[PDB]
Amino acid sequence: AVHLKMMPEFQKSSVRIKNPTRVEEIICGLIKGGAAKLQIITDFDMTLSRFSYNGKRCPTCHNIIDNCKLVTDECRRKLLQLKEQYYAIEVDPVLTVEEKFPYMVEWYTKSHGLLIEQGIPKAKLKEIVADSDVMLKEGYENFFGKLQQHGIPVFIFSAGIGDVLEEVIRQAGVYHSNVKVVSNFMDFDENGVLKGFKGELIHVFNKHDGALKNTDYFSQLKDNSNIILLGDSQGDLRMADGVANVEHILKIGYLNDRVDELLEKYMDSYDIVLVKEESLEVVNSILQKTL
Ligand SMILES: [Mg+2]
Repeated sequence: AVHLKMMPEFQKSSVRIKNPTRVEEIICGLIKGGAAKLQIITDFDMTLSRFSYNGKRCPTCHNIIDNCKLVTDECRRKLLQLKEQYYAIEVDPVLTVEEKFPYMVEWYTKSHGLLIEQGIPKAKLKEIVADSDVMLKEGYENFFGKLQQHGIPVFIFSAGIGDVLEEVIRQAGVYHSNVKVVSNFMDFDENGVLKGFKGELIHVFNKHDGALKNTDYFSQLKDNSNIILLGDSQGDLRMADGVANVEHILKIGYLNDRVDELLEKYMDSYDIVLVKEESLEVVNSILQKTL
């Protein structure tokens, strides 16, 4: 029997929940099923990593390269100008999510295009990452560690850059066997220098597409019919569209930004909404009762 009232992690002021009885019933399904039926499906940028530290804005995977020493101030100016004009579309109240698709395709293509120009070697991503200002959410050793310990599938599904992501987690010591990473991976020329990106593009609004194109992975996990989903965008709610069967799914959303404009919508679509929150402790607390 689950009582949110008696879990101190749910009493923190950043936790918003439209439907506490509904959430208690989902978590109770999670606990009943135990390890055998659990899998995690998760975004990375701003979900597993922090949106801010010590008054400062934290880098996305892409930002790690934008900001590194192999990239010119004139490239950074251009990249900023793309952010300006395209982010305004991303967040445009009037356009339907579907209308923003071609815009997003353009933005990520152009900005990946500028990085291919800078000449980024694979051999160098280790150092770039080590020198960067990236940070994982408080509680990440525990999150990943209980999950590896119990062999729980973790599907990290990212519109970032996959080589960067994987380097972050490897240097954190948490890129264990149970962790599968699906992202935009770089394509290297025979000098081991970035020439383009592999596969089809994952951006913020089309994770339905990628989720259905990973059927292999999901059908292997048919028995894992209890899911915990973690994201920070509305688009991350699509990340479970490929799952074989669902008995219980819990959806946890990081509302980092645009709090007043988006609270009602986030509270409406995510089960738990974590407001300006830089830790994984609510999810860790669920893992502790479940595992
Ligand atoms: Mg994200």
